[PDB]
Amino acid sequence: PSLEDIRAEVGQALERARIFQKDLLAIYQNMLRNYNAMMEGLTEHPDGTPVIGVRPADIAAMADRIMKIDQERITALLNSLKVLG
Amino acid sequence: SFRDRVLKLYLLGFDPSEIAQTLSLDVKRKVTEEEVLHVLAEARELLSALPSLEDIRAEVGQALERARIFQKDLLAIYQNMLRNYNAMMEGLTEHPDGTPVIGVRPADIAAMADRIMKIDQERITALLNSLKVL
Amino acid sequence: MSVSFRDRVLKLYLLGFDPSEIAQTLSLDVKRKVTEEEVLHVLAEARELLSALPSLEDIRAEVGQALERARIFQKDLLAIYQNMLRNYNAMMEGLTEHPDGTPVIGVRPADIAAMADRIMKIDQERITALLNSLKVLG
Amino acid sequence: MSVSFRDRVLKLYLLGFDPSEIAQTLSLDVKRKVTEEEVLHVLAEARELLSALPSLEDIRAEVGQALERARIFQKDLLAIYQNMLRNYNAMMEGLTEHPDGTPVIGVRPADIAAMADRIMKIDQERITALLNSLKVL
Amino acid sequence: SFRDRVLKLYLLGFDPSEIAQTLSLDVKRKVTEEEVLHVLAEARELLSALPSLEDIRAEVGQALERARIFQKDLLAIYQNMLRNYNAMMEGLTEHPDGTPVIGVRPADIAAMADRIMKIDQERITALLNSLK
Amino acid sequence: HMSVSFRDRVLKLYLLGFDPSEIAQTLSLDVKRKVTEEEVLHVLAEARELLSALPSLEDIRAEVGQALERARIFQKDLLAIYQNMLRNYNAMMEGLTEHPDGTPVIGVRPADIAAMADRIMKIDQERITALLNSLKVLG
Amino acid sequence: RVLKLYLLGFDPSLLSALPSLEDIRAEVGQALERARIFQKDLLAIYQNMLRNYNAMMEGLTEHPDGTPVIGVRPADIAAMADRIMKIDQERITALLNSLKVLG
Amino acid sequence: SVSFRDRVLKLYLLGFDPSEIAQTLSLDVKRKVTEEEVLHVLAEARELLSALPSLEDIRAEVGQALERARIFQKDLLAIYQNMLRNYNAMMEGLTEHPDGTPVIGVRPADIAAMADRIMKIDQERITALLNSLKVLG
Amino acid sequence: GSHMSVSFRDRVLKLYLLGFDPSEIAQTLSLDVKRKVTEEEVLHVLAEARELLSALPSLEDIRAEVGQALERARIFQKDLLAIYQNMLRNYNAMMEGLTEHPDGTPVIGVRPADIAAMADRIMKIDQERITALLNSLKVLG
Repeated sequence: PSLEDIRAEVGQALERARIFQKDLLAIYQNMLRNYNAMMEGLTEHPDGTPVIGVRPADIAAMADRIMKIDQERITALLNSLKVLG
Repeated sequence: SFRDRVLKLYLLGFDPSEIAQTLSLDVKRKVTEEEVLHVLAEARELLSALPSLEDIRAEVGQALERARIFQKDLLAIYQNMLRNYNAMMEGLTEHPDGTPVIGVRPADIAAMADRIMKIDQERITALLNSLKVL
Repeated sequence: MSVSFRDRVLKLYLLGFDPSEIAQTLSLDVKRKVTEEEVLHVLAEARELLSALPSLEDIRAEVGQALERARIFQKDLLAIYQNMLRNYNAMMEGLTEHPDGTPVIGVRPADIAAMADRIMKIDQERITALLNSLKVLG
Repeated sequence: MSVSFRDRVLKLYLLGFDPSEIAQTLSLDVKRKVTEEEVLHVLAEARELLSALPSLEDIRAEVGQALERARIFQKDLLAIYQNMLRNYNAMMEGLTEHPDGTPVIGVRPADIAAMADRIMKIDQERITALLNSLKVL
Repeated sequence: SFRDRVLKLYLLGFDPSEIAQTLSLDVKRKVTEEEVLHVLAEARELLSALPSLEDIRAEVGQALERARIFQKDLLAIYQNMLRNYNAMMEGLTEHPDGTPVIGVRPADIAAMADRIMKIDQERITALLNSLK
Repeated sequence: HMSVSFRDRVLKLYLLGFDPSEIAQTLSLDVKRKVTEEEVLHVLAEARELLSALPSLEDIRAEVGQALERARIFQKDLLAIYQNMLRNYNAMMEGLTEHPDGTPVIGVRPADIAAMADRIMKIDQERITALLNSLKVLG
Repeated sequence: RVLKLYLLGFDPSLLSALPSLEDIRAEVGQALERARIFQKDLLAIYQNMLRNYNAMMEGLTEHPDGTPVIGVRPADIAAMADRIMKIDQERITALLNSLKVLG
Repeated sequence: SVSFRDRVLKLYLLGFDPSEIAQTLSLDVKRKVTEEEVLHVLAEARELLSALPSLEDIRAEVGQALERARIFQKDLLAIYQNMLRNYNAMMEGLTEHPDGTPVIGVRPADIAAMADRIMKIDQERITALLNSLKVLG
Repeated sequence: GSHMSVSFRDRVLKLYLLGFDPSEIAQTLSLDVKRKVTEEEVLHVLAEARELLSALPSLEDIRAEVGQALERARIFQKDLLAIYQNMLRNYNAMMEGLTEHPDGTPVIGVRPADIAAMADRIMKIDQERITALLNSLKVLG
């Protein structure tokens, strides 16, 4: 394996992590949707589906998982730059 | 768009043969395994490039803005946790607007406060690090 | 178009909406039909602005706002800590109800210590953040 | 445009209300109509003030206050610790009720040790903070 | 004493206006915000002084005597736990003195031993620093 | 490979915590003769000496390669499972107890999905990268 | 009676002075001895844990002496072993450190 | 003689005191084993245990540890495959495999945890092999 | 071979280290030695014991400690290995439907994660051995 093989693996990993991040971002909006519905007393959404219970801590934990993906991306990009100097 | 879709399926576990047949049925034309391998190899070259520090800063900036959006959500949730706590204290099972008072523990409020404060901390750390690379 | 328009393209990109979804959602707020290509170009302009080196003066402003936000929470937690002690002492003297008619809620010594710790950490974090602002000069 | 007014603008901004919500929430309180632009200006001036370089002397004052606050908590925890022992000792010799009629509440040994450790950690953290304010010179 | 009570209420979470109102009613005169802020400012000035290392040895010292007292409590509890474990091992639900057998896990006993040992370790370390 | 399999079987059972006498009595079946406690102790002493040998660089390269092969496999297994978790999450979100193929909808929490995503990202970014960097360094 | 009550958090209504190296050496010695005493207690408990695990393996709810078989998990036994081995390790570290700094 | 001494050492290291050891071995083979015989055996054991390892001894330990971990890895790999098998059956409705054995449900997190444990054995193996060159011989 | 003077010393020290007051130690041991032992004697005994325990180890003592610790760990490791095998046996029995082993004993459920955890405890004992052996060759030779 060359240095270009390992940089490609990292680049591909970071691109895959962006896919996961996007899935989690969609889940986070579902979590808010359910929370805000539970707040204003609905037991059922407009679409007929049930208002699922969501704890504030779960929402903050999801936000953190999403923010950590950015951080890990930033750290990986910095570390590949560090091999020069 | 075709180059992006090939990459995406490769990254979700599809091998180049499977990508060739799957994408042959999305568009009209028959694409080959070798054409998929060529498209992936070109994306590998792009993805293997050394990043620029300017691009890294743009990622920090975007990440920090994303964190601010979440932080604003959590700040609203925090107010609603206090509303429910201050109601739960007064013995109410029900708010003035009729919605139920949800149970909230002291630890949960402290934990949410900590989550919001950590977002400020991470923002300051990331900003200082962008300067520290000088 | 506007300052608010570019802000909303960024927000929706950062919430995970793909370009075409951002386009349609913004077409409703203005006269024209916003396209994918107009969205990608506003996003790329936003990335350009976000690549700027920070100002340490601006960083100190973020520290100040963060520490002030922490003082607000700290004041909330301090009141909650007193409520926790009120519950604990009512529990100690055998009461199911407070003098104001409200229910006594069960509180463990570990919960009270944890809350005290959370409050003390906020001071610690303030001191650390203030010191880090001076440390970066040297 | 008072200090009580300006502090309230900053507080609501830090609690997650946007400038227009802040404008309206201040408008309906006083016989007055406050704008967004005015709220934005107050916040901008608060950022300028908050961008000041800190003072190590002020930081020592924060360390002093933090240690005093920690003493207050340590005193509360010491009292709780004595209650825990009282209940453990009563629970040890069979009782469900103290001399004065108050109930014997269940205390585990691990809880007593954990509380002792919390109290001792406040002593230790006192010293570490005192050493750091000198060591930063 | 008035400066201490102002500081104390501030540190318990009262804002300067709440301190002013509540203390006005206690001392029977208009105590104003300006006065409370001024009294807090003075209390900060005293607290902003550099610590002496002769004082830091007094704090390093009194920590260790308090820790000794806790250690002695924990040691007595540790004996109670073993007494309970050895009874519960050999079938009993009641001790020689009529007091009940209370359940104890092996892990609980080990954790308590570890707490007691940690106090000795912390004492040694802090005695070495009390010379340093 | 009759003496080598006997040697390996003795070591394996020693490494799984069997008494030398239990090893002797067990392996007497495999080799159709009365193996003694003294023999297995001698076999273990000889195995100890062999295991004190240093690995060659080629030994290590092969070990790294076998480990890289395992990591790729695990990464693909978890990707399929992750997608099945999303399928279940989405079905659940729209009120279905049953999938289009007649199989039941199993409950899945947002945290479970995030955790699985992290498992996969750690394989990509830590496990595989470290093994690749070891291959490079070894030549 | 006087100082003990102050340090336990009651209000009224030298200990700042340095110890000798001799005293610190004595403190180290006593700590290590106390640890040996605890170690011996845990070793006996470890044996009773295995006896219970072994009876639990053979379906017994009662040992030969009539006493009840108490449920023990493999993780609990491993953890207890770990506690006992840690006391040894902490002894070795403290002994080395005493030669470094208290000779 | 050799089995006898090993058993004295074992019981000592298990927290049995010399008097108790002497008594328990006096019954194991019927003769009055003294405390002073036990203490002589244990003093001789301490001497042997005091001996430093050679570098060769350490390499052998590294080698045996690698092999032990490999044996565990293969057990874990077999358990992983089985957990997969049961995930994919529980997925498509089933409560019984083709061979009659029951389907036992498995959580995704548990499958991922097992993968991670197997890969952890791998990084420990590679680290130990590399440290065999960089640290030993 | 009598050793009752040292037994008295050890027991005074032991009870002190378990948190008994000198006066209680005196009252308690008066039974053992059939003699009226005073607080003051117990205090002198503790003071003498403090002096003795303040003696430094030799390097030879530390070598011996290391060696005993590693042997003790070998013993626990062997217990854990036997427990590991039972766990596997039970897991495999459960996998193929059995409620009872060939020896008549009941199949008791086990989680894969707990088998993994036990293997790791056993593997850690090896690495801790290697670490301690290396350290002894470094600093005690």
